[PDB]
Amino acid sequence: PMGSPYRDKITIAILQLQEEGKLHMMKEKWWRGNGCPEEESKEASALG
Amino acid sequence: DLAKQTKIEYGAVEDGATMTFFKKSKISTYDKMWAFMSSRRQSVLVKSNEEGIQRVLTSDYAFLMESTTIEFVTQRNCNLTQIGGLIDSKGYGVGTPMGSPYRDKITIAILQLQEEGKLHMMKEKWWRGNGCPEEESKEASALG
Amino acid sequence: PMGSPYRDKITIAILQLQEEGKLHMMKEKWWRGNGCPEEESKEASALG
Amino acid sequence: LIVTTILEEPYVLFKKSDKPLYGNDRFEGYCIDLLRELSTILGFTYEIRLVEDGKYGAQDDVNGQWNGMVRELIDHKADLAVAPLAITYVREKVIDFSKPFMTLGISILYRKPNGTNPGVFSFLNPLSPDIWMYVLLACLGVSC
Amino acid sequence: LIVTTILEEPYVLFKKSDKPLYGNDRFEGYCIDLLRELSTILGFTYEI
Amino acid sequence: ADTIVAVELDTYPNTDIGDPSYPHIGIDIKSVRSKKTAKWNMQNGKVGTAHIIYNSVDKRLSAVVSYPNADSATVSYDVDLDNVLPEWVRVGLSASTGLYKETNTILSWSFTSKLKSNSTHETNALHFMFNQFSKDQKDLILQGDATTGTDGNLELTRVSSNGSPQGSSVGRALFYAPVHIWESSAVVASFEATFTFLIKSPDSHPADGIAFFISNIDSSIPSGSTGRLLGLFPDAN
Amino acid sequence: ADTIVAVELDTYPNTDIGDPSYPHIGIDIKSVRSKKTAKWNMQNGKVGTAHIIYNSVDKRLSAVVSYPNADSATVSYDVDLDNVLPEWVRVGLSASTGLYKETNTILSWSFTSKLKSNSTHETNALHFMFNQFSKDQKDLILQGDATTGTDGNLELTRVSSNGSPQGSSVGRALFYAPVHIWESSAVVASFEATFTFLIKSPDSHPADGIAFFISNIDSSIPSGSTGRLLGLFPDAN
Ligand SMILES: *[C@@H]1O[C@H](CO)[C@@H](O[C@@H]2O[C@H](CO)[C@@H](O[C@@H]3O[C@H](CO[C@H]4O[C@H](CO)[C@@H](O)[C@H](O)[C@@H]4O[C@@H]4O[C@H](CO)[C@@H](O)[C@H](O)[C@H]4NC(C)=O)[C@@H](O)[C@H](O[C@H]4O[C@H](CO)[C@@H](O)[C@H](O)[C@@H]4O[C@@H]4O[C@H](CO)[C@@H](O)[C@H](O)[C@H]4NC(C)=O)[C@@H]3O)[C@H](O)[C@H]2NC(C)=O)[C@H](O)[C@H]1NC(C)=O
Ligand SMILES: *[C@@H]1O[C@H](CO)[C@@H](O[C@@H]2O[C@H](CO)[C@@H](O[C@@H]3O[C@H](CO[C@H]4O[C@H](CO)[C@@H](O)[C@H](O)[C@@H]4O[C@@H]4O[C@H](CO)[C@@H](O[C@@H]5O[C@H](CO)[C@H](O)[C@H](O)[C@H]5O)[C@H](O)[C@H]4NC(C)=O)[C@@H](O)[C@H](O[C@H]4O[C@H](CO)[C@@H](O)[C@H](O)[C@@H]4O)[C@@H]3O)[C@H](O)[C@H]2NC(C)=O)[C@H](O)[C@H]1NC(C)=O
Ligand SMILES: CCCCCCCC/C=C/CCCCCCCC(=O)O[C@@H](COC(=O)CCCCCCCCCCCCCCC)COP(=O)([O-])OCC[N+](C)(C)C
Ligand SMILES: CCCCCCCC/C=C/CCCCCCCC(=O)O[C@@H](COC(=O)CCCCCCCCCCCCCCC)COP(=O)([O-])OCC[N+](C)(C)C
Ligand SMILES: CC(C)CCC[C@@H](C)[C@H]1CC[C@H]2[C@@H]3CC=C4C[C@@H](O)CC[C@]4(C)[C@H]3CC[C@]12C
Ligand SMILES: N[C@@H](CCC(=O)O)C(=O)O
Ligand SMILES: [Ca+2]
Ligand SMILES: [Ca+2]
Ligand SMILES: [Zn+2]
Ligand SMILES: [Zn+2]
Repeated sequence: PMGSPYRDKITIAILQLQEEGKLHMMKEKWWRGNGCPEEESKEASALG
Repeated sequence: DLAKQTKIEYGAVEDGATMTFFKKSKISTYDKMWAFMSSRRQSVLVKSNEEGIQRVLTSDYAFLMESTTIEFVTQRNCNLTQIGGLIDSKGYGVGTPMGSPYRDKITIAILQLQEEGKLHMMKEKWWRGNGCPEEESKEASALG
Repeated sequence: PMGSPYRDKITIAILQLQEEGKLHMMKEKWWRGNGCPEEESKEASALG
Repeated sequence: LIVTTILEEPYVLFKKSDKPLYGNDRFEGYCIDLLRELSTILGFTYEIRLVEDGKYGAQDDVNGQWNGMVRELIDHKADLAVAPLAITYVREKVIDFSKPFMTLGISILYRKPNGTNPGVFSFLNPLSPDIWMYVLLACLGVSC
Repeated sequence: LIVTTILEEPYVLFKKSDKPLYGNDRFEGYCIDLLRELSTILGFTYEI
Repeated sequence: ADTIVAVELDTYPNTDIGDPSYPHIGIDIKSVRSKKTAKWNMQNGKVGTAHIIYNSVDKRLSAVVSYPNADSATVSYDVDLDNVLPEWVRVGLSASTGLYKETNTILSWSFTSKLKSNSTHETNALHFMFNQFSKDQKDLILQGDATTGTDGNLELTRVSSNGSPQGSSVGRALFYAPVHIWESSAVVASFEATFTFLIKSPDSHPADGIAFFISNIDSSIPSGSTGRLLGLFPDAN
Repeated sequence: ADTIVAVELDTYPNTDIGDPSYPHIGIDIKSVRSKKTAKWNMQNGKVGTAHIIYNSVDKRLSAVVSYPNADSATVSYDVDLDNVLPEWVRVGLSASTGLYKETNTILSWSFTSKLKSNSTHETNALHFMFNQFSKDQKDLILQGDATTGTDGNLELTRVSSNGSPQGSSVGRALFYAPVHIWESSAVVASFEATFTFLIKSPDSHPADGIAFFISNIDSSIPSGSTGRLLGLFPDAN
């Protein structure tokens, strides 16, 4: 809210998590899903 | 990769936030770099970023630094590049003293400059890409 | 030594570390060195 | 106000002019042109001053004190820190940052390896230079 | 809790630096990192 | 940067930055771009006998370097240390190596100043005669990667892999006590030295040179001085 | 308590702590209770000439003081400097007063040690000759309330109250650099001194004596020394 005693406590706390890397660990925990098998997965090409 | 070869010297800038990240890190790869860099602490830790540029141009040195200054170097020197991805994410804050009335008024005035593109029109001006061979664009390689 | 009050304290303690995986984390911290570039690194073969 | 800063290309750098540059005239770059626009919005008067010790800011962890622009802010010598002063965990505890005007990332500056071109006698490469003689001595031999 | 150890890489080895170190911090390797973890869980001083 | 004046016994030819085409003696005034140079024979691991005077009644800064059965390297440049070097200074030795190998072993070092209360009013001194550099010599502020002891020697290198002198290493040997100079009580202090050294060949075409500086009372190894900058200068101009 | 060996030129009888009924030159081995004393004449504002040696060819720790047209007080006590005083020292001057005032102006000071690198082979030295104490003499670690400058003088009292030097004042004048002694390369370290003082008559029974010590490398004013403790002792033992 408009002036809170919990902004600066979290502002320091978010900076701790990306220093430890846990904001990157939780990033790779949810956004990483199936690899979405790429366009370079030809494996066969009968010329048509 | 870069933590596991002592063939290439690598350091950072002294009194800076790059080596402060490695000084306080506890993950195995980045502490291994700080286990490397703490030994030859004078040999690899250069004084400013400009000496961090120049000792890559001369020696077999790989300099750890920020992305937004690599964006200005590699658009000027077309033999240097950004090896690897972003290690972490940080930002440039307009620093104010502890408990200031100008913290919030600049917090307004940065967001106002960002929604109307002023913080992008200035970055396009002062980084001035200049033309540079970007890549061979690794693909099929039609014989000239 | 031949009968110690510190065997069983470590016997439980070693089992904690491989459950957490730190015996594997310290394994990959020291035995992993340079990749020793493999025999499948041909890159050129002029026929002689 | 008194705005501390530091030379770092292309953020803050001296302006190229022959005249006896006065006050704020000698400075040009990104971060002062940021502060040229922050001064129009908030309606104040900045007055650029360098950092004295020439560092950014770091904890000397012997006396537990600070250097650089961070020490310039805690002692209230200069009111802003419009600079490439990054946002880290150990700096936010002692001074107050604004929101970022730029997003960073730590990475590696290193030389591009030189891609020596496959010069115009490239098609002789798939056989060794003694085998091309052995074929030539064959068609000079078998024909005889 | 006197710990008798014998120098073999990469298990224990001397920590190289500019300034010479003195005591338990002279040593590094796998078995030093193991004995730190045993001293963290159980809780005991150790003299190499 | 610290204002620093040295007498470089440089061994790497740098026609880039003003070192001549040969291994030389050189005399530096606040710049690695020297003032005078002279040819020096540069024999292998042998003894040393170098010497520096600066008598302000003659205002030359002469020097010689002598092996046995060799010749003197007279590099006397006319410079006045009135205005080019601070009031209270800190003398000492500087050595370096980089991308090559060479030995930087000092075996003895001395000094003698005599500075003018009112010229015949019993001039001061700071004479010392370190022939026997010991293990825990605590009147030296040896910086860099410089060591001492293990013999009567001053080993200004990371050394002792059969002495193979471990390239890209910088060593300094700052003496502890200051010396009044500027002029101010005028500057007739004929400060002598003796700079016995042993530059042994590692069979490597050995080249990065030893120095003898006169720095400010506060110094360090500035921002990388391993190499052609030769242990003390920050900048190559 | 720091280990310290001094030569008290005590200008005040201290009968409670072993100083004799007469003002005296003394000698100290970790004790304000002196080993050996001798009668000193203690003239008014005049000058100076003191001299202290210890040659281990004779192992006598001697000290002499002479005004011009006065005698000499040989107070030589054989003491073994092997074990009574550490390897590395920090020599200097010490002076104090208390409840009686006196001027303790030193106006020149020297020192000359010579310790056996290998007895013939070019022993070490630390010769200096401070005849010209400056206003900003930055090779003195002058402690306490010692002053300097404003003339060629070393004023080891809070002075310039018309030369009535503000009683219960104390000021030490430690030299900046350490000296090798203990034995280790045995103990012929014939340290010399020359200690030209000035003790002005305050018309107030001039009193509390000047010293010349050889202390530990770390030192300060011990626990308050304005008086009988003479500037350098914590206790009266
Ligand atoms: C019995 O009743 C006592 C009541 O007097 C009582 O009090 C006192 O107790 C303290 C211990 O707690 C102890 O004090 C000593 O007194 C010494 C002599 O008195 C001097 O000085 C005192 C100042 O302390 C003055 O108050 C006196 O009047 C007298 O000095 C006069 O001073 C003026 C100055 O303007 C002169 O003009 C006068 O001419 C002079 N009159 C005289 C000399 O008759 C005192 O000196 C002791 O001080 C010592 O340390 C000080 C620190 O540097 C220096 O002053 C100096 O070093 C002193 O050393 C003594 O100095 C004497 C010269 O004054 C010399 O004999 C020697 O150099 C040295 N003495 C010795 C023996 O070595 C100290 O303060 C006394 O016990 C006592 N004071 C007395 C008697 O004055 C007692 O506790 C009661 N009980 C008992 C059991 O006695
Ligand atoms: C992109 O394109 C550039 C093209 O330039 C390429 O980058 C180049 O990489 C080169 C790496 O070699 C670098 O080379 C310069 O070499 C010359 C040649 O002289 C010697 O210089 C050094 C030693 O003095 C060595 O690094 C050189 O390799 C060469 O010496 C040989 O070194 C052998 C190993 O030490 C040695 O074997 C033993 O050595 C000892 C000691 O020397 C004894 O001799 C012993 O008996 C030997 O057994 C060889 O004998 C030795 N041979 C000779 C003839 O000496 C040189 O000019 C330079 O180094 C000198 O100059 C610098 C200038 O400051 C000075 O500081 C040094 O101390 C040294 O005196 C270089 O090393 C090129 O500079 C560099 N180019 C650029 C622009 O950076 C890249 O490879 C390309 N990228 C790709 C392909 O991806
Ligand atoms: C199946 C048919 C067999 C025929 C038998 C006869 C074969 C006899 C051949 C014998 C040897 C010939 C090749 C030499 C070896 C090549 C490797 C090399 O290092 O050379 C190099 C130097 O460039 C040269 O010098 C190449 C030689 C030029 C002559 C080629 C004549 C064509 C063959 C005659 C045919 C005529 C018709 C035949 C009869 C009707 C080439 O490589 P590069 O590209 O320069 O790399 C450097 C580039 N860079 C500097 C930028 C980095
Ligand atoms: C019966 C049996 C026979 C009897 C024995 C007889 C004795 C014969 C024994 C021979 C022994 C072998 C000696 C030669 C070795 C060469 C290999 C080498 O490394 O050098 C180089 C060869 O590159 C060339 O330059 C080749 C010459 C041009 C090619 C054209 C020749 C044929 C043309 C068409 C033929 C028409 C066919 C018509 C058919 C009817 C490669 O290295 P490089 O980097 O390029 O070096 C550059 C050198 N240069 C600077 C000078 C250029
Ligand atoms: C018909 C004639 C003219 C053809 C050319 C000459 C022939 C006979 C000669 C020239 C060089 C010779 C080769 C030289 C080297 C080797 C490697 C050895 O481990 C096996 C034999 C082998 C593989 C030889 C086989 C025969 C060879 C190819
Ligand atoms: N410019 C950074 C330091 C250098 C870096 O972290 O790359 C800062 O001021 O925090
Ligand atoms: Ca050189
Ligand atoms: Ca006394
Ligand atoms: Zn040179
Ligand atoms: Zn006494």
